[PDB]
Amino acid sequence: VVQPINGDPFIGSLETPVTSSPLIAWYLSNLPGYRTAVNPLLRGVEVGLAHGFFLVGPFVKAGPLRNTAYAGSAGSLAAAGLVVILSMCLTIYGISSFKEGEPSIAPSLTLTGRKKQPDQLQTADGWAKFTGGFFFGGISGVTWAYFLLYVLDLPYFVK
Amino acid sequence: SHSVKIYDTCIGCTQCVRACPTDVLEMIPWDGCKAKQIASAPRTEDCVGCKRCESACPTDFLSVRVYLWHETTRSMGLAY
Amino acid sequence: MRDLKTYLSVAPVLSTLWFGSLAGLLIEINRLFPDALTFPFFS
Amino acid sequence: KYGDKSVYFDLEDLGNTTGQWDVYGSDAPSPYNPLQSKFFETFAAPFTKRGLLLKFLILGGGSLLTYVSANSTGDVLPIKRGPQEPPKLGPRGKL
Amino acid sequence: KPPPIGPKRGSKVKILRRESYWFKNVGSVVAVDQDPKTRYPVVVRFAKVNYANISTNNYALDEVEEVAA
Amino acid sequence: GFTPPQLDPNTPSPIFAGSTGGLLRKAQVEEFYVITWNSPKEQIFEMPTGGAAIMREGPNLLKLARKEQCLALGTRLRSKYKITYQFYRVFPNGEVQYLHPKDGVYPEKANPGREGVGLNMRSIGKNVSPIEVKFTGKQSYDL
Amino acid sequence: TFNNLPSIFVPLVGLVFPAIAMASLFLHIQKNK
Amino acid sequence: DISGLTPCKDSKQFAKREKQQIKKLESSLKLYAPESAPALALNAQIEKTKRRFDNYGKYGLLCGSDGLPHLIVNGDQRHWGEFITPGILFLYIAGWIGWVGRSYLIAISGEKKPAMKEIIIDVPLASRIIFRGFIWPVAAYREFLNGDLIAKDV
Amino acid sequence: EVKILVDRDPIKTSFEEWAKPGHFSRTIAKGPDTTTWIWNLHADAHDFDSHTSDLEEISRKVFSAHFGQLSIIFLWLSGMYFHGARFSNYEAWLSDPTHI
Ligand code: CLA
Ligand code: CLA
Ligand code: CLA
Ligand code: CLA
Ligand code: CLA
Ligand SMILES: CC1=C(/C=C/C(C)=C/C=C/C(C)=C\C=C\C=C(C)\C=C\C=C(C)\C=C\C2=C(C)CCCC2(C)C)C(C)(C)CCC1
Ligand code: SF4
Repeated sequence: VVQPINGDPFIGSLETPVTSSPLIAWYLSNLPGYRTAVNPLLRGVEVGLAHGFFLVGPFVKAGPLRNTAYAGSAGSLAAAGLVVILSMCLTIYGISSFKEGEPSIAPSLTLTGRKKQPDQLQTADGWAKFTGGFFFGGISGVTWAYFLLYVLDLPYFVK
Repeated sequence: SHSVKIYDTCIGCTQCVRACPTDVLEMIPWDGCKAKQIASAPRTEDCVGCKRCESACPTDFLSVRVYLWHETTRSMGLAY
Repeated sequence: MRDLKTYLSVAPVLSTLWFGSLAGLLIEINRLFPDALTFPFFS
Repeated sequence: KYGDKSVYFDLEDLGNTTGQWDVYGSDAPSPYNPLQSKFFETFAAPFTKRGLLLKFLILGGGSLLTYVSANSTGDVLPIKRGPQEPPKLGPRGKL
Repeated sequence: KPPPIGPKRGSKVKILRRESYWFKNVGSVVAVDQDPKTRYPVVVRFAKVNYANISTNNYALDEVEEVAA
Repeated sequence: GFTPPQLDPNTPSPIFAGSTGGLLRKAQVEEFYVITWNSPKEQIFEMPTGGAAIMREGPNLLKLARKEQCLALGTRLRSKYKITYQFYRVFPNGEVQYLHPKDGVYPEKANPGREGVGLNMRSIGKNVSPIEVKFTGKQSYDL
Repeated sequence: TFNNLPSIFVPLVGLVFPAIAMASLFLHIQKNK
Repeated sequence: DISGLTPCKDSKQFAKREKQQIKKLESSLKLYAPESAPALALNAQIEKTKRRFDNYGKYGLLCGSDGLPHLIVNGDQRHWGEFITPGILFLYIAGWIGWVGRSYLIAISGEKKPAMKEIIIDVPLASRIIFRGFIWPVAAYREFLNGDLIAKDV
Repeated sequence: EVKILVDRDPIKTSFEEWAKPGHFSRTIAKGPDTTTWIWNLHADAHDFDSHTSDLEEISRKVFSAHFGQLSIIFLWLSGMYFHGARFSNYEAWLSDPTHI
């Protein structure tokens, strides 16, 4: 089912099973990157929580102090630092890409041709709310990963 | 963008513009040669700078001449 | 043949002939007169 | 019209022509619980001013970095532990 | 004038044009456009090509000078 | 005021199974250079975005990426298939600028009705040195 | 404290001054008036 | 004895180089029979080495502290066999090459398509010229006086 | 269906084209105005798809060129086997191959 995007052959993409399928499109459409209708703050919270855990993963066990007793604590600290930096670069991104009050640069159309509402994430205040959610969610996910490594160390692998 | 210029040594052979892939050039009438035509460059905004025009100018050095200048999205030849 | 000699006179064929003759010359000189650093005749 | 037989240049609907599509941008409503959403709103609205967020991030991160590197001892980083070893005399005496 | 204005067809000529490949080099006039409105009538034919593999070019009357030979 | 633009209508597009060399976000915020041509038969041609397309019998329409794409296509059309072509420029606001002949005639036939610009009435060596135009916007070649 | 000043200034300089500098310079790049 | 260099006929390290190379070639000589081709070739190389060292001794070469002949180029009459006599021997041949080539290019210059004579070398013409560079130091001098060596701009 | 379709005396054996270098191409078979010509004489030497447009002459050219390559490899193996025969220690290497 490799017919082009929206059946439009002169747009540079295709509706292959990987892009446009009932399972993978649904998955890419019901996650906080593409929830264009809900406010960007909850989206950013979800995103930051997930990436905070994903970053605390390869800092405790993989790192300069992984074998020491300071593995979990200092690794979570480095993960929170990387999260602060990611919110930092997200912030300069929101400042540089769109200024203060312009309308959303997101597409106001869908595959079915409906003149949907534009994604307010791409606005200034919207991206700022998204960055705030990302920072809050990321620090929270870092400390929760630290908590789970603390109180529930035995089921997880140490190696 | 780029500044294409046609000097008065042109013989009006229409190779500069038949080689130009971006419609930058066009032949106009003139009274300076046996062919009674000379090339002009109105659409320099569409000039990428490929110098196919001056790789086909059969003169002492050149008559058409491309000067590299402020590069925009269309002079840089970007589809994005 | 005129054209065979025209080809033998071409630059690579004549170059390899000339440098084979020359190389044989210098080779036989460095075999008959080996290990030469100074010109001793009327030295 | 964009929906005609192999017509992709609806000059009025330039979004469908140029490819402006939310390819996966579902406009479905908030699937989160309202109470936790309000909780996150009230607890992350401080991070709403991107400029204040950036100033806070840079300054507090630099402060925490200096604090960690100044209060950390040599047990967590060998550079602050010091030599704890006699110095080798270099070549030619020491020069 | 209706009579010839420039060098003769075959007159070996020198190029005073500083931007040409054959500057300070001799040539061979093959034609002279007798129209009294063209700017570079003197069609020369040189012996060695330029960088564009071209042996001929139009020159003016003041950008050309015949040799004593 | 002798040749009017053509104002391309909603014509059909060639049969093509879709590629990746098509229209990116440049079209969504800048021009994208529609081309229109008129085929005698349903024949097959190489697309400038890579891949083979099947042009339709009658008028066609292609919105590819940029000027060089449509002009390369049109040159291949005119030389290989001997077919009249004309292409445009479609800004995202809506305007459609006509560009390829701009006189109904291709830009090789020196047809009167076009004003000569980019025209320095001198040989190329008689341009002034840069010091003569130092600290001036004119670089070397606009006097 | 003199032995503790590199521990304050090197993490300060080589990480924050890149943060400040690269951020402010990216903002200066991506600007419009 | 100039430049702090002892001659090779009265040098110690030069004879030491000789002895060391001879012992090296003799160590590779006790692996074959003394009448077979390898041993005969090794003995020939040995005599070649010994005569080489003795010839460098008898020519008055100057061997430094490292024990190798250091050639003198300054112009000392004793050491014109080092640079100046072979230098003249070179320049005579090199100018032969240049002069026959130049007279060849001038010979084909009055051709319809001269370049084909640079590809397809006219061997009769060159062979009639190939010995004309024997007298290059006088023909070139006259072409310089007559004005035929250097071209005129026009 | 399959056959031995083969035509006789298509090309003449003659040194006439040896004397005219660059004969195979149009721009090269007129003379060296420049030195690049000789580089184009070797570059396009085996570019038979550019010399002609029909695949028949190209196929014949590459077939006989493969024959020349096989001649070269047979001559190379001749050299190797010969040098083994005359200028080698193979007759001695069989005795003590782990040390010779
Ligand atoms: C030039 C200045 C500079 C300085 C001072 C540091 C300092 C450090 N680096 Mg290095 N690094 C640098 C440049 C620098 N980096 C560059 C240019 C690169 C790329 C080549 C790296 C790549 C690198 C890697 C790959 C790793 C380090 C690691 C480390 C830590 C030492 C490991 C250890 O034993 O302590 C152990 C100390 C800890 C586990 C605690 C970490 C403290 C965190 C980061 C402070 C959080 C503060 C704040 C919230 C975020 C920063 C704010 C921002 C404005 C700067 C230390 C914090 C290691 C590390 O720990 O990083 C995770 C490590 O794995 N660095
Ligand atoms: C440019 C640098 C350079 C220089 C100056 C030399 C110089 C020399 N090398 Mg070295 N060499 C070099 C580069 C150089 N080489 C390179 C790059 C390589 C690697 C390819 C070698 C490899 C090499 C080896 C392996 C050997 C040398 C040898 C020699 C010596 C040659 C003596 C000889 O046989 O000539 C004698 C003269 C001739 C061959 C020319 C004869 C010319 C004919 C007869 C015409 C002249 C007569 C004519 C009719 C005019 C007469 C007068 C009258 C009629 C008018 C000499 C010291 C050999 C040697 O003995 O080392 C000391 C030696 O074994 N060289
Ligand atoms: C010896 C007799 C002979 C003669 C007189 C001819 C004459 C001719 N042949 Mg024929 N040919 C011959 C033998 C001969 N051929 C053989 C034995 C083969 C099989 C390989 C061919 C295969 C052949 C083909 C496929 C073609 C010709 C063509 C031609 C014509 C032009 C050839 C030319 O100018 O290039 C002269 C080229 C050379 C003199 C050199 C060629 C290279 C040789 C074969 C091998 C080089 C080996 C060498 C050691 C490798 C390099 C390494 C080195 C650096 C150490 C001409 C009519 C062409 C023709 O008519 O098309 C218009 C053509 O297409 N010939
Ligand atoms: C089955 C093997 C095979 C065959 C039949 C061909 C045949 C051809 N190739 Mg292909 N090719 C091959 C292998 C092969 N090639 C390999 C292995 C490579 C990787 C490098 C290439 C890369 C390649 C490119 C990039 C191009 C070709 C081209 C060509 C065509 C013309 C070549 C020509 O005229 O040069 C004739 C022969 C020469 C010019 C001599 C080459 C000189 C070599 C590099 C000398 C140095 C190598 C040597 C071993 C080192 C010793 C040095 C010593 C002499 C001092 C011809 C159709 C060209 C083409 O079709 O143009 C349109 C082209 O552009 N080939
Ligand atoms: C049993 C039949 C047979 C055999 C043995 C071969 C063998 C070979 N063919 Mg093939 N060929 C055959 C049938 C056969 N062919 C048929 C029926 C056709 C027509 C469709 C072709 C068309 C064909 C083309 C177009 C080409 C080959 C090539 C080759 C050579 C490839 C290089 C190689 O591996 O060298 C290994 C070398 C050997 C095995 C040495 C064998 C020496 C004998 C004498 C020649 C092969 C037997 C020969 C077919 C008999 C013909 C009768 C003759 C005695 C009068 C190889 C010699 C290629 C080649 O190299 O060109 C020269 C090539 O370009 N052949
Ligand atoms: C003695 C000596 C020395 C020194 C020397 C010197 C210093 C010299 C100089 C010299 C010089 C200072 C020179 C100059 C010259 C110049 C010129 C100017 C020339 C010219 C020439 C010509 C032109 C030629 C030509 C030719 C010929 C003849 C050959 C071949 C051909 C030709 C044609 C190439 C020493 C001690 C070191 C060592 C020993 C020896
Ligand atoms: S290529 Fe040069 S000479 Fe020919 S028409 Fe164009 S400008 Fe004139």
